[PDB]
Amino acid sequence: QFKTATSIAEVEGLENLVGPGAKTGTVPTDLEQATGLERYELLGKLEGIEVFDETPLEAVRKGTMKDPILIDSYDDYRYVGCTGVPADSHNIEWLKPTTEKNARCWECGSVYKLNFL
Amino acid sequence: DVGPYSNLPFKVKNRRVPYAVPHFLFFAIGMGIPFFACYVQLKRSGSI
Amino acid sequence: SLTRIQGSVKRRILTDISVGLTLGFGFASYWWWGVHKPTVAHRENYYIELAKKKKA
Amino acid sequence: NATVTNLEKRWEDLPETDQKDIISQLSERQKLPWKDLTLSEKKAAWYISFGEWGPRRPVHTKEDKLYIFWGTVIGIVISATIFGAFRYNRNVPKTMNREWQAASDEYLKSKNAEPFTGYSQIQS
Amino acid sequence: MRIQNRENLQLFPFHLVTNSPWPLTTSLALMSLALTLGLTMHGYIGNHLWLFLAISLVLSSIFLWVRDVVIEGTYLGDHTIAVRKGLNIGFMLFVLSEILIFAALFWSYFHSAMGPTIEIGCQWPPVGITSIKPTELPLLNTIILLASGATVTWAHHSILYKDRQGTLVGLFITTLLIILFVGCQVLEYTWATFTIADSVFGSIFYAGTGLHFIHMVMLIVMLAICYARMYFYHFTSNHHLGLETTILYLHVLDIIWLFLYIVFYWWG
Amino acid sequence: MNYINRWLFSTNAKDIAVLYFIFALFCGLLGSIMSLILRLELSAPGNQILMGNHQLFNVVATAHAVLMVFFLVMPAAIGFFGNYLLPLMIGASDMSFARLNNISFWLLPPALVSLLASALIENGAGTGWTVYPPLAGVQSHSGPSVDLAIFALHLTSISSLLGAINFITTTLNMRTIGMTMSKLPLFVWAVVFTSILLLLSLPVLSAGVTLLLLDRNFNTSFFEPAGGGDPILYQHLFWFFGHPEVYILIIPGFGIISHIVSTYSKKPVFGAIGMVYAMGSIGFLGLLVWSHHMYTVGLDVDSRAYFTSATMVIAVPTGIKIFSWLATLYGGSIRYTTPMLYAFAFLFLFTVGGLSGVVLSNASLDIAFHDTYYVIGHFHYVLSLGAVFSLFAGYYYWSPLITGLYYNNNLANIQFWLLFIGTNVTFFPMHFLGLNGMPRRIPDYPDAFAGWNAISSFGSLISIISVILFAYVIYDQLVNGLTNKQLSTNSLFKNPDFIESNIIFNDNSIKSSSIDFLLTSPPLPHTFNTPAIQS
Amino acid sequence: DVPTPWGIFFQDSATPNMEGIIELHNNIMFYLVLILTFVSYILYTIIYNYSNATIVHKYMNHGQLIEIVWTTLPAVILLIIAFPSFILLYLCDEVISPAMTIKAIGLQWYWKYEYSDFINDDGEIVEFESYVIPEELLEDGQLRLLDVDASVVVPVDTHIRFIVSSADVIHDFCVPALGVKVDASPGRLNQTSALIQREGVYYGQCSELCGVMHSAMPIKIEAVSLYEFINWLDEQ
Amino acid sequence: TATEKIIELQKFYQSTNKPIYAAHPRSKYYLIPYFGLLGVSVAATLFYTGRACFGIKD
Amino acid sequence: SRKLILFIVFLALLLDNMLLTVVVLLFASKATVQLITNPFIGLLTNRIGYPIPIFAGFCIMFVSTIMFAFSSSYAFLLIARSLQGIGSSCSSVAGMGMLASVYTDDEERGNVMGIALGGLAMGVLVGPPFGSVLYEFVGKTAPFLVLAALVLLDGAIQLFVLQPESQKGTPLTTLLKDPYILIAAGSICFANMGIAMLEPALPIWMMETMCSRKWQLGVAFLPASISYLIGTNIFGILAHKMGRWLCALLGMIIVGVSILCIPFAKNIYGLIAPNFGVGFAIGMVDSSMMPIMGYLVDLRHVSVYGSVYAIADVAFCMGYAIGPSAGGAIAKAIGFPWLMTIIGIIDILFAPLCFFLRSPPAK
Amino acid sequence: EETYEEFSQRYEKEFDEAYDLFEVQRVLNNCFSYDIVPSPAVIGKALNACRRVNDYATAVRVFEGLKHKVETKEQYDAYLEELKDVREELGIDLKEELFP
Ligand code: HEA
Ligand SMILES: NCCc1c[nH]cn1
Ligand code: CUA
Ligand SMILES: [Cu+2]
Ligand SMILES: [Zn+2]
Repeated sequence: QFKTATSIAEVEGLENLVGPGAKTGTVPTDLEQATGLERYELLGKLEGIEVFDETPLEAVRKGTMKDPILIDSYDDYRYVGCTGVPADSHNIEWLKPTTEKNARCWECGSVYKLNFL
Repeated sequence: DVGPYSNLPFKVKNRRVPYAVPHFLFFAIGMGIPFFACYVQLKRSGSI
Repeated sequence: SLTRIQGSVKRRILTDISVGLTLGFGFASYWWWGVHKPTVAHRENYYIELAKKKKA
Repeated sequence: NATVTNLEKRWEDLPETDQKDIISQLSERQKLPWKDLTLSEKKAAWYISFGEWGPRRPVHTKEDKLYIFWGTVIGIVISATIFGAFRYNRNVPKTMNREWQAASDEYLKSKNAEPFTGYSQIQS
Repeated sequence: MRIQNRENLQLFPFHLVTNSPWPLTTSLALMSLALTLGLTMHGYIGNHLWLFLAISLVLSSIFLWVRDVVIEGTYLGDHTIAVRKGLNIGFMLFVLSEILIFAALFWSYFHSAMGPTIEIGCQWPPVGITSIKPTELPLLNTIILLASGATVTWAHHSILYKDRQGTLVGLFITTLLIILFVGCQVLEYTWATFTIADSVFGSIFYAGTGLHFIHMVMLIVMLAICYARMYFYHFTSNHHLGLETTILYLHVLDIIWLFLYIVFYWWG
Repeated sequence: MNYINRWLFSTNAKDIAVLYFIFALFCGLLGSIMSLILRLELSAPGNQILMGNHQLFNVVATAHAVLMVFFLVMPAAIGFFGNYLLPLMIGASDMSFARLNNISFWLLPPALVSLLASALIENGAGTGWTVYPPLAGVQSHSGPSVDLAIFALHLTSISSLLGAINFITTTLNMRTIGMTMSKLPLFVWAVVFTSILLLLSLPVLSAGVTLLLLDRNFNTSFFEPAGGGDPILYQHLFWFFGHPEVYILIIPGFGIISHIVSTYSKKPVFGAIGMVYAMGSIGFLGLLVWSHHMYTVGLDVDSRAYFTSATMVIAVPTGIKIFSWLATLYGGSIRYTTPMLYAFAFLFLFTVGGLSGVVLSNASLDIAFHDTYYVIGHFHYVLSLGAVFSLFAGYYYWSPLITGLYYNNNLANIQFWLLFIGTNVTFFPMHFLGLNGMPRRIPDYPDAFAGWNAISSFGSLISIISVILFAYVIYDQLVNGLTNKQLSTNSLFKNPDFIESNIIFNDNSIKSSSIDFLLTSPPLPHTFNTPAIQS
Repeated sequence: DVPTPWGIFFQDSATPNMEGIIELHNNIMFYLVLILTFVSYILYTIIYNYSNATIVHKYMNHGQLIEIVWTTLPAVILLIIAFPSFILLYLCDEVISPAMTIKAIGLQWYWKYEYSDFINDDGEIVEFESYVIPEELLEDGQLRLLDVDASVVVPVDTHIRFIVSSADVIHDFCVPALGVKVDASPGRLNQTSALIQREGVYYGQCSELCGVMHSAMPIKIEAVSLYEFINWLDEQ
Repeated sequence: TATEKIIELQKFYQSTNKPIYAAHPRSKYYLIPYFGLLGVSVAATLFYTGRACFGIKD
Repeated sequence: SRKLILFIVFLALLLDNMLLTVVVLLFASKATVQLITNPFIGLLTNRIGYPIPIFAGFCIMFVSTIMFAFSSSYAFLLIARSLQGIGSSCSSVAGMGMLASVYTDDEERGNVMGIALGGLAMGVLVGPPFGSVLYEFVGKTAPFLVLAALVLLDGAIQLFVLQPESQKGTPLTTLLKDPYILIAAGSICFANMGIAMLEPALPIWMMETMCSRKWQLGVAFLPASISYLIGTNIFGILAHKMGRWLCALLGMIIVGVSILCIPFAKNIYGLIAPNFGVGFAIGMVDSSMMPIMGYLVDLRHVSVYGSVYAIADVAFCMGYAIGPSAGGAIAKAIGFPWLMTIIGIIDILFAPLCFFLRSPPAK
Repeated sequence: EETYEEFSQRYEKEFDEAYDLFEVQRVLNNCFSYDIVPSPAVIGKALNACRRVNDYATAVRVFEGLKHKVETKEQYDAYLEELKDVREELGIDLKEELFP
């Protein structure tokens, strides 16, 4: 409904992802017909940027109160599951860190903090 | 308006008719329906 | 000495599994020697007496 | 002394703004070397953290098992009374009488039946 | 998740469907169909113009579901790489259930084929019932189905190399090769000498080749909706989830027909 | 208009589970009153309530079986506990196909109408739960009664299939960042395993009932032995659905018990992988044995041997689950809250109900127990005391998390004790009546079987009062439920440990092994905005 | 035999097959009672020892030797049970020389009996019909819903082979004491055998559902001596 | 314009302010007959399923 | 009794098939040694007897599974992969021969042969591992050993608890000269060739074409087992009426066409159907060709079932012995579609030879 | 698999690195949940750890756990005769001397 994007640096919403039109007498491609959350992925995989991450959390270092593991969250809370420092020693315990309090993991002892983006 | 009385289809507080009537009627109808069928089929075949 | 205790739960497990089986076999050795066998004996003695009358 | 003495009968009545002042006054009084603490402070410190108040109360008190038992009795005495009404008003067939259940016994005796454990058709 | 403006777009690749009224309407149509069909067979109705309304409404409700399913994928644009995989798994799990209604009917034919009752003189297709010759019209159908199986793979290989005229012709020919099958199998029910009630042979032969008829009208409808949606530029060279489903349905029905021809038409 | 767009035209998965629950209560009250009608006529010899009508008695039995096998246990165990909890436990916002969920709900209320209208428009449908072919014809039941009851088994089948497909499709491609298919909780595994059997069993029943309808109305002669058919075919085509069905009602229960045994006994489940393998084996070995329901039809002497062996083998996997539950309860601390009482009453009564099953799988012993009250006493211990107890435990466990209002503990305990006593008094003497020779499906019985029949009619009046007390418990939950969390420490999800001080406990209260008990008091409509993270 | 008022256990036997059935059931009950006692004792120990305890052993979760001992022990029990069951299944049947034949046809709400022997040259074959005597017409001392007007009469110590069929719906021929229970489908012939060791009156009832009057369809078998059988057969 | 209106109906179904099943100026012809005949079909199966309970046949 | 031989053959085939697929050059080391063992067993059964080699060869699988479980070195694994050929050859040949001996009626033999050969492609499904990495794999195969013992007790108690002749002939050299025996051998061999080459090379081409995922690779080839099961079970009873040569010819044509159609597919959904077709055709060929061999030997020779089924088992085992390495060598040299095309036209051209087996001449 | 002489070194090391009361109680709570009763040396470190974090109730509740862990009463009275100089220097009093 507005100007079209060329890469994921010029995408300020769903108004920049309509695209030009194909021509009469040809089978249209995916750079000429995609509007919603499908063209964002197409524009991300043409560069090397994955828009939807699938990386588990850090299981290399513990957490102290002075130096806590920083989880990045776009809200005030994020559910974090801990299984230990070797990454499969501790059983699964679920924590809800908040921007006013830190999770502490009653069994092993890692502390978690929020980076609000 | 998320809260403790927000995911229920029916209203429980600040109501004209008290909730006791709607609650009682539900169980009354539920435990009275299977007798109407017996009455109908008993009165459709002579016996009382 | 008296300040060195290592295994206590395992002994509890072995004492609770070796008593739930002796007790079970006790309550199952009564169904087969006080409830079943005398009935079979009574049944047989009835048939070794209804036949002697017919023989006579 | 009055603030700490006999905390076993007053903790659950004080508000939450007079409870964080007692805790914040025993955390700057335990930093001192022990053997300088009065006995009342030792009792208060044990009652505040490990004590039978708040989240350490019992699921069933002594006055609740009686309530459950005397509710179950009143729930078994009502079904008995409702079932009694449906028992006086019954259709009693002619066969279920003693002088009829003694005649069937003679027939079952003539034709030898149940030589083992027993035959008896009498239940009044 | 550290791109500059990522809070303005959804943070996970799944569909949050808007509220629709169609699930309730299909249920209300099925209720009317069930009650009216259960009554009309025993009086209480008289006129047979109500059951037709029920059936027409059920099919219209399904079509109106599919409209909102096609406006959410080609115009609004919410079908990421996850939702397409979910739809494929779903269609597989429906086709699998559709294959197990045929196993029951096959087992109801082998439970009477081997061990026929005393009442019928012990013989399959019994005395007084002439079967359908397997060297006649019931073979032109097999040839037509095998040809249609190849005419549709030429359409799926012409939308990937970017040829439009070459994807419309294949679909048209395939559609006209499933109409001749239906025509051939509607003239083999008018030139027959055994009805549904003259044996247990006429009750299972008309109950496994009659479900195939209903399942194969759906192929004509799906291929029409795939030609009409390609004439109007709805399909891209790598995003076409309608052709794939209508091709996984044709092959399964061809394989099923190749079992209703060796167990029903030759073996006797 | 906002009402219509949130409770009639809906897409959110957690607002349909409440509708399942409100439907299950109604459809479980109807059947219970019908059961009381049965047990009031089998009290003393003669014709007491139903004046002389032997019809209207078999109709009550069929309407009591259908209402609670298809309208109470399945909706409660797949709709209220499956739809609501699976997405939250796996970390997904909503299901993959929401409109299919809406249709799966709304196909049922149109299905209750057909069943209720098959009991009033004529004498009725007295064919039993299993509608055997030569009785359900046009000669003994001649009217729109059986037809309108076979259309209530098609809509329910469609709903179950459409739900099963959604469950299998959601658990494969809608998990969180780091949840592979070895870290799922046990409930999701139970739902997946039941959803596979629902796909692999329902079509056979649909085909069988449709063929019966065709035989009734279009003179097709499938099951008429005057044209070349056999009725026994229908039995096969029914019982392939019959045995998987009775497992679909019990697998979702088992998983629930696991969570309870993991919560109030502060210990992890003994051998979770063992439990998942055992559930898989129980599911798979439930499809190869369907002929033990039919031993007296005249089977060969080399087919009984296979079916006696293939039935007893199921005892091996269920013993693993029972012993693992005992191992879970062994070492840990136990606090007797309301769900744990129901959990304890399920590990004993299910054993009593199932150990009788190894006495009935033998082919030699089935000529004395078939069509006798022994089978009835069998399946009440595993249905009435195995499924209903699990449903009650699940309700008492998850109700505060879903509604945000707590319930009185004393009334719940009273209800549990009344239900225990009543169900253990009503179903036990049926073993004795079966051993002495009382057949099934008879209104009036000889004078000999009177006494025990007067004792089994007394427990039902104790269980219905338990149902009424359940109604009042729900009333006290909904009204003034906010001020019922300070009465007892049953409210607390986990009791503080030995060294854990109260002040530290108040700061860190909830310690869980699932996302279920970390969500807000009433869960938000949109719960997961940013994805959850697991190691 | 006749049911007893407050019954708890099986009726008395009059055939070897029912005795084998009783022995097999009492053999299985042994292991079933053992397993139930074990489970109940472990529940009692759990309730009595570890109820609201301070120490929680949250680190015993694997087991390896114990998990092989609740998967091998139950298998041995199943094999031990299955030996006698298979022996009884294959052994007991009409191995040699059946001695009589009685066709028991089950109509809607009564029974029809035919004796396949005793045939004259013209087809004089003895047959009769069994109904239920209503409650209003009962004489003093007869049983309700179990007494008939015509009853089957058989000799003692003679093999009797029953051939069972049906004409309307699916029935069930059941005499508990004799251990006879077969169905009666509309398009097949089923068969069993029975031997009676003692004289008396043996009662039975139908099992499979057939409609309105399913509870009024008794079966009554008398086992007279040979002299009385010869006299009775020369009267009908 | 040409056969590629796809880049014009994609600027319409976004920013519509109405439900997606009644946004185009053609949904009247689909939704009036369907909703009209549904209320007749569902009112004809409730007059013959209450008229049948009373024993009346046609 | 009759049931005991059926159960023994079923169990032997199931165990061999499910031990062939333990997750753990080496693979092609099992078949070839088994080939060398094939004729020798055929001699022993002529003199020693059936059950002695059956047991001595049923125990070797147990010793081999222990060898697999405990040892991990390369030479130890090589020894473990060996001794499966000898045991499997002895078990299969002896079981099939004694099954042919016990059942003499032709239709009954066909039905029993189909039901028994249904075990293959069932072991791959019933339990794919056997003693796998996790201990809980002895918690899934545990309920099945109990059923096996419970079903073997029926065979035991029926035979040696209840109711209670040798011939010589059929030299192998003379039997090899009979054209119809060679026809049957080639009919089995080429159909085995097809699937033997198809199975290993498919994943590589799928990764090259579409970047196939690990789970998709396994899921793609699974339906062939179900197709094999259905085809064998159905045609073991259905083949006799139509004549076995027609079933063999139709199976050859269908397998050739299905193998040819594979390269055209550009998605897994397209690949689903041809695998099912190949499995169904192979079931056709096996269920039609196995029973006819005993019929031929009865018609034109003296009744001994050792050497003839030794020839048959050589025909089966030659497929897995050679063809994986050959398929790999042809792959990357001429192309996967060319390989499937060559196999398809070869199989189709072999089809006309099946006309000879319709009415074999008398002895 | 762990031996006594490794348990009684690893838990000493853990007790010599707790920095708050939450960590001290975490380490105490996961120590009294094994099959091995803690040695007198480990409990000697536990009391010093409770002194660094400045808590009294935890130093008294530790002695109230040995009474429940130990099998008999002679062993409990033998634990209280080797941990006596640690008590009479810090100032810890048992619960049965306070009557709380
Ligand atoms: C819903 C509950 C339920 C469940 C879970 C099951 C599953 C089982 N059922 Fe099923 N069954 C029904 C209810 C249920 N059934 C019903 C209603 C019918 C049909 C009734 C009708 O149609 O009229 C039926 C069908 C049916 C029949 C047919 C009866 C007949 O008509 O002849 C039989 C017995 O033959 C039986 C028994 C069993 C057994 C043994 C199990 C097993 O799953 C139970 C096994 C459990 C145990 C054995 C616990 C073991 C405990 C251990 C400690 C292991 C110890 C090891 C050993 C004892 C060796 N069931
Ligand atoms: N190669 C084992 C897979 C298979 C072959 N045939 C049937 N299934
Ligand atoms: Cu007649 Cu039952
Ligand atoms: Cu069953
Ligand atoms: Zn942790």
